[PDB]
Amino acid sequence: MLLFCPGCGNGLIVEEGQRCHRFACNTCPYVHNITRKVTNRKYPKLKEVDDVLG
Amino acid sequence: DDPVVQEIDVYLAKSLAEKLYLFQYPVRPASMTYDDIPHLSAKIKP
Amino acid sequence: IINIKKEKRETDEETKQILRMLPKDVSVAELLRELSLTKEEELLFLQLPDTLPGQPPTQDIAENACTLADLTEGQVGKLLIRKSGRVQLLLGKVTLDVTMGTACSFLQELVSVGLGDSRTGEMTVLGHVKHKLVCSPDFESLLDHK
Amino acid sequence: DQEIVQMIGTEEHVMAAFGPSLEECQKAQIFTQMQALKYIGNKVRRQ
Ligand SMILES: [Zn+2]
Repeated sequence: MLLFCPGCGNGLIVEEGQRCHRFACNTCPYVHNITRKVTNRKYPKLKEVDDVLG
Repeated sequence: DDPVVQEIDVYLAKSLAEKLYLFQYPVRPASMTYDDIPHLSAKIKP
Repeated sequence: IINIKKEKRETDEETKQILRMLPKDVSVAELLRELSLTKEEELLFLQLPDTLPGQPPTQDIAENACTLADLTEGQVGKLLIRKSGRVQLLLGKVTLDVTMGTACSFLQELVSVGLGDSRTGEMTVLGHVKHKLVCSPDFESLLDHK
Repeated sequence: DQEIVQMIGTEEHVMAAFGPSLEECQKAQIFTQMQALKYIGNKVRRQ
């Protein structure tokens, strides 16, 4: 998903620190370590079975 | 449709007419507040 | 991990992205649940029309705009709630209607900045603003009256 | 960027479609009004 820093509000990118992966901003020292699993599903529309024509 | 209940009165105050400001944070949701964040000072102009 | 500084989701109404494990209201029901269901006071923000149905009392005039800055203290009007969810404001001979404004989800802190001295003042946080109301003249009634 | 995204829209598909723009903006070092105006000026044609 798209996450933002509560301090400034800029976009957060996923990087690797010294202990564990974390969300961090490119304009402030704010960071957020990942504790549990985080997922972002999209459920792409599957291709329906195109039936015969005629 | 008649006023069966909730006949509330409206009063007017002029004590803080010139000292009342409305500060709103478009980037801070209402859940998290700055009550715990220690402030230092604020620069303003009349 | 601190619980009061988690990452916030785009939807301000559903910022709870990770957990430890809203229908649109109306003004009548809001007042009902604020008065009967609970007794705690609440800070509201209402948008009044540009010109009120009155005259500036001895304000040196002209049919100019009459705002709250010209009116005095005391009882100025009443708030009535009729059947079917109608919420009206009787501010004299005319009656406006109060509706729910834009549902703001971001932080709104009401503060009073009093400059008691020309060198130092005091900023006092009175409370938080959650709901917004809008008062509008009942133009239909104003037209069908005369 | 939070305010920009809130102004664009809060829908899931809106954010999914606007993501690429935020990524392309973050790729560069443009984060302030001064830097953005400097870039626009560099891209401005001569009158
Ligand atoms: Zn940040």
